[PDB]
Amino acid sequence: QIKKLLVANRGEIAIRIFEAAAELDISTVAIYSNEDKSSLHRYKADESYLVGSDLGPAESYLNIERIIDVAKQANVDAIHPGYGFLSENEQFARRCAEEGIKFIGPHLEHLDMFGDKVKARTTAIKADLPVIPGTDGPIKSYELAKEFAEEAGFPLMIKATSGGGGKGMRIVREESELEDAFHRAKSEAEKSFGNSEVYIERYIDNPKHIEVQVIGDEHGNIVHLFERDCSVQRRHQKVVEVAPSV
Amino acid sequence: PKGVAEWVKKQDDVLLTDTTFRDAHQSLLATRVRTKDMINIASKTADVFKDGFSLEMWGGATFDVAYNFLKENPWERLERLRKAIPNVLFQMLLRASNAVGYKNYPDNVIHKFVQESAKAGIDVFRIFDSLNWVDQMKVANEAVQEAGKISEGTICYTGDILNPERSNIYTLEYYVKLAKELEREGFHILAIKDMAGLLKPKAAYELIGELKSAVDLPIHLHTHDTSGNGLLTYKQAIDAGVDIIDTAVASMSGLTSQPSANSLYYALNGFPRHLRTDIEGMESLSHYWSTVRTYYSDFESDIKSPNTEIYQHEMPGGQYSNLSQQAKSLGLGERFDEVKDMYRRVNFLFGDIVKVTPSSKVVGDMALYMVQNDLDEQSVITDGYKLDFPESVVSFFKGEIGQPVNGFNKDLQAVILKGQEALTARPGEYLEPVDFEKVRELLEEEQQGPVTEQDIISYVLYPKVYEQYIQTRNQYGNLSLLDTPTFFFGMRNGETVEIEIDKGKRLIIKLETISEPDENGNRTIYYAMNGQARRIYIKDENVHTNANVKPKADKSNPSHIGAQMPGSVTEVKVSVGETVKANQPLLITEAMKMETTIQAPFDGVIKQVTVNNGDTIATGDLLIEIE
Amino acid sequence: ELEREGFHILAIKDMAGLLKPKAAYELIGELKSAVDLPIHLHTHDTSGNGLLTYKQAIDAGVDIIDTAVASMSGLTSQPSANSLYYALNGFPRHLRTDIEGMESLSHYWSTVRTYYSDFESDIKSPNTEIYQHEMPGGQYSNLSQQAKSLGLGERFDEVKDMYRRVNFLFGDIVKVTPSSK
Amino acid sequence: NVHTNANVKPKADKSNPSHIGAQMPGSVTEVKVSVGETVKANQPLLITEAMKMETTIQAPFDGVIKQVTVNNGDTIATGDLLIEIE
Ligand SMILES: Nc1ncnc2c1ncn2[C@@H]1O[C@H](COP(=O)(O)OP(=O)(O)OP(=O)(O)O)[C@@H](O)[C@H]1O
Ligand SMILES: O=CCCCC[C@@H]1SC[C@@H]2NC(=O)N[C@@H]21
Ligand SMILES: [Cl-]
Ligand SMILES: [Mn+2]
Ligand SMILES: [Mn+2]
Repeated sequence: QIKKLLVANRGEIAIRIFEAAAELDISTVAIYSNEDKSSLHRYKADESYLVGSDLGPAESYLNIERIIDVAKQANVDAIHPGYGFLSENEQFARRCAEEGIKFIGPHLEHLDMFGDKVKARTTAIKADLPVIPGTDGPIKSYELAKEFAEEAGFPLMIKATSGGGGKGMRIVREESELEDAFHRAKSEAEKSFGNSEVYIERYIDNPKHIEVQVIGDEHGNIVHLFERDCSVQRRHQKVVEVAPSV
Repeated sequence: PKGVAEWVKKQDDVLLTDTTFRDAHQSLLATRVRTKDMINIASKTADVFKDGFSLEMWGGATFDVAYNFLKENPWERLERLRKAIPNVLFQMLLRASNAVGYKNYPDNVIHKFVQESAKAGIDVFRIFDSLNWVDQMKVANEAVQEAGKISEGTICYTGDILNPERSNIYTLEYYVKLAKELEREGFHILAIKDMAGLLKPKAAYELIGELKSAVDLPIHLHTHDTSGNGLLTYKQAIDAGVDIIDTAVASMSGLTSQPSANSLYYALNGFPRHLRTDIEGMESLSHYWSTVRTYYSDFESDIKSPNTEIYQHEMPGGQYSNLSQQAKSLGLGERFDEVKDMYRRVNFLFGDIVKVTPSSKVVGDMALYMVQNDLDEQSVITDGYKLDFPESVVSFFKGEIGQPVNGFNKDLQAVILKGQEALTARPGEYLEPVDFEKVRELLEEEQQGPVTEQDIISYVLYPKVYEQYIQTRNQYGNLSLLDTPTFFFGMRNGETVEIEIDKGKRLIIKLETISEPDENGNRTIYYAMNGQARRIYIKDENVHTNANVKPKADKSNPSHIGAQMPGSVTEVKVSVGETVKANQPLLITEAMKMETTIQAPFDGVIKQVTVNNGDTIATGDLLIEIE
Repeated sequence: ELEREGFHILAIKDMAGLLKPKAAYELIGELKSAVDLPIHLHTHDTSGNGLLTYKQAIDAGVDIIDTAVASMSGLTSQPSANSLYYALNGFPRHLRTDIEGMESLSHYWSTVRTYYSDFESDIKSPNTEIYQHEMPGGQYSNLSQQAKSLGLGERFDEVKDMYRRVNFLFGDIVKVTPSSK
Repeated sequence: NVHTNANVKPKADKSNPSHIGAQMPGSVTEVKVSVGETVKANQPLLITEAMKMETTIQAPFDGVIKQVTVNNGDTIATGDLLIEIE
């Protein structure tokens, strides 16, 4: 029942989706912006479409309205969001169902549930999973801050209240430089993400980052496809990954 | 159809038919305007002419010129424009004898044509006989009636009703007789086709006045502005009650085109009746057409002034200068006044006939012919037995364009025909019906397979041209999607062109560089075509093949003969793939006014020859290979 | 006033070709009562309605009109005398002149005009936007070289619009040389 | 034979009936007659090529070719004398 597919994305992943799509005899639609005008991925689908010349630089793979209207113009059954743009965006997927188009991903409730790093942690606690201490929720002021700081432990890390890019975090080791941390990494979590809601948890020393792959269908069956070791990081940012872990 | 017409009669406003997609560029730009340029403003045009009567966007020369010169399917032009402009009537001009073609046809060709043209979008057929012969107009009319569309019954205008000394025949009473008669044939609308712009302002007023009195049908006036009096004419037509007039946008108007709709708009301020259109959007339409028109500069008409000598000689449309061009080809350029005069005289020699394609070519041909052979009205008859009249005129006197209002001079006919029988009946009645099945059979065998009805009559109508359109389509695919500048010029080094195939399907093409020609006159083009490097090979036609670059002889290879010095090929002597002995002459060069005959080292089969007579050569150039 | 000043002839000079046919009728009509001067009328066929303006003025009793020979007529020139001669057939008043001689002159000027092709304007079409902006004879195209000659020739839309506005800004003036400069 | 199309034809006398001049620029494809041959009105004299279009130049009347100005593949401007006939 999927006949047209649009990818709300660029580059390798876009192309990758286009490959699977063709392999399933599904027609493909690409979107592109002004300077992507040369990007390979745009030439590798069956139809391609400029996404608002009105739009600007990078803020144009992000324009929900202008992109759904493009989908509507080509009768698209389904949108693949790839990763890293609207892929984690609540509303985008809502406007998709609201307009007869099948968002290619989790259920609306799921994006909301993990759409935020507190909720994620709360949802986890209820699923009865081990989790990092830290705080019951977000933290404004700095009075809020010093409290938990002189209470449990001292290696601690204040961090962004969402988003999968490790740019807005910062680690507190010792008494005082706590000052900066809160702010330095509050409104540098600003420029990175939407806002700068930030909390603090334990900072676990010398950890390995292991992630598990899951897939499920629309009929209650779910498998995992094992781990990846993503511990080789520069920022808090993945540089080399291995599957499965060693 | 009946109801539309009734509707028109009610309208206080003057309605208009836009001729920009057809008549305007047929007159001004040799009918060269491409689908591409029409399509791009179709959505604007739909808005502008929302209350227009119709758009004339088909017929006349467009069928044959689209398929032939522009290499594009006139059927696509109609179907695309039809989808884009779903709200105004589409009108075409249909000559009664042969619809849109170049010949005579059995009646089933007329029927099949109108049948398919109705189907694909055409709502109004302006039917006209080139001799105002009603009888020839009955086949087309029926076909339009059975198709459910609107049949527009046309009278062509000649002479001058203001002037009783002009004709005893082309009178107010003739035109009234013809209109009343067209009405009984049950046409929905009376059209007056003033193909030569002969309808002087008062004439129009008197003429439309009478017809409105005479017939209950709505009247559609069509004129060209070639005397410079077009707007005046329409103005008077309007005081007399005319229902519809044919106009063009300012920038595609004037001279031998339709009168300007933008002008007509303002000309009428302060008068009883009002043109029904958006000027705001016609100024806009005008600007677009003004720029696009520049794409077509190579086909601009010669004409640049009003010409009132029209009222003596009556050469319709462009003819008063094609014929001048034509007269120059025969040494008569200094004597064009004598041709303009012979044009008129030949008209009376022929009974005084209506002159449009194809009758006007007849009269033109005779005139050229008579001045060329120092001939007059008497000697044409006296020496006629030993004269070779133009094929067009023998065709005319044979009955093959139809019956002229006044009949044939029996003696003149005798002399032109030299025995040959004339038709006693309209030409189409003589012809066997076309077996359309046999035609499908053939086209499907020639092509892929799947062939349509539009393929079928297109072929019947235009066998050669159709065939050729098809070879072109096989070679280059759909030319009609190129933008006009690219279509006419190609691309310059460094350009990126953006061809639209379909909603979200384009080709981005960049031309990078072109190589010098290889030994065969082939240049290598380097493109990029969306995202990928691409190389194409094209044959150059030099003017002089001294430009061509020859590969270098492999020196450590006994098969390659090299150029031992500069010079010229004075004579090629052996050809590719051919036997020669040791010490055979196979190429004579010239060094510095010195012969030397490059000869074969061993017994050989000549593998290659990279040279023609009078090619440049430089030291170390591969001239020949031998096995 | 001009009659009072002792001018022998009253001329209406329509430099921008803005005298619409009906206007021409009513303006020459009234003037013919108002004063005893004969009326000499001058127009430019830039809108494409010059002949019509002439015919209406003639109905209204105009005395003299400025015309040009066919091949040197039309668009921003005067209307064609050759055209008017016939245009008037059947109407009350006839143009006093020799068509046959005029056809002859047209032909002469036709070839001669060829010597001057480096000098023709781009103007090749009537233009009825003159009624919004009011630029007299030349200007419209002149004032286009100049606007590209300073990199504004991509929004001559706005120049045209500013031209009109400047006009009212200056309290709405007559526009010929040199007021149109 | 260093220039071949860089010879200069004279200009046809426009007021001489026996002078045939070029009507536009282009190319001689094929000379079809010699100085001396007799011809009939309308005979092929010359095939030229303009911008990828072939025009055939014809005898204006019957007569005698007196000079032929061009060779296959020469180029010509409007006004160049191509042929004299009597
Ligand atoms: N509480 C913590 N203690 C120590 N290191 C941490 C902590 N939280 C995050 N990090 C570091 O940041 C990395 C990823 O941070 P986080 O889980 O917030 O991912 P993200 O920034 O949302 O993006 P992603 O997890 O997809 O890489 C971890 O691999 C780890 O190196
Ligand atoms: O001839 C050289 C270039 C090839 C151009 C072909 C185009 S296709 C449309 C037009 N009609 C023709 O027969 N040829 C040109
Ligand atoms: Cl009038
Ligand atoms: Mn016509
Ligand atoms: Mn003036």
